[PDB]
Amino acid sequence: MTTINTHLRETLPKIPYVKAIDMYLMGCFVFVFMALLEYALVNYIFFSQPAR
Amino acid sequence: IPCTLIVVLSWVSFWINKDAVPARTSLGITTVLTMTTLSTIARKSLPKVSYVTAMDLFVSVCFIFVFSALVEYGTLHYFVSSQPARAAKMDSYARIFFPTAFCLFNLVYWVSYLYL
Ligand SMILES: CN1C(=O)CN=C(c2ccccc2)c2cc(Cl)ccc21
Ligand SMILES: CN1C(=O)CN=C(c2ccccc2)c2cc(Cl)ccc21
Repeated sequence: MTTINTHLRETLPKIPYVKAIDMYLMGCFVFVFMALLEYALVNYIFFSQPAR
Repeated sequence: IPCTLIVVLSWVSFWINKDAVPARTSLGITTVLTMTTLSTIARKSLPKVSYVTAMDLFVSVCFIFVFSALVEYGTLHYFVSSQPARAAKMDSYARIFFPTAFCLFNLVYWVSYLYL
């Protein structure tokens, strides 16, 4: 996702506001980031109780 | 040549043992990385046309193939834990179904785009 964003971010002008495609890339990044964080949370609670 | 080579790279994951989970996952996802980078660096030759060309379709199908290989291993790792009777002969089926599907795609693609 970082490589994809970089390619599009390094091909457009330096505008201060957030675009629609930037919002879509940030949403996708937040989804993959949250998947990694849920993996961290399921790796934390696994030893205390594997049911949760 | 390089996208087809990366597809065969994703193919080599089937002959690896089904127990080494980080090996097959890392292979598949790094192959996905290589496909994305090659696709992006390859689209900078042609202009910003909005239709699909005969070059976009090829790299798109190669990405799909890599995506299907990784998702197939994912379903394999889920099914070895759920029920082993279905997941034993799935990889042996994939080992023959992926190259034949890609070869049939290549034949139909090349004839359909060299007839036009
Ligand atoms: C602008 N932006 C953010 O603020 C969230 N973190 C970044 C990031 C994090 C590490 C390296 C590069 C970029 C990111 C990643 C994407 Cl794929 C899309 C939007 C985005
Ligand atoms: C940015 N990008 C990728 O990450 C790899 N797969 C994509 C794609 C993959 C499946 C369907 C549609 C598009 C693609 C296709 C081209 Cl023609 C150029 C760059 C590119």
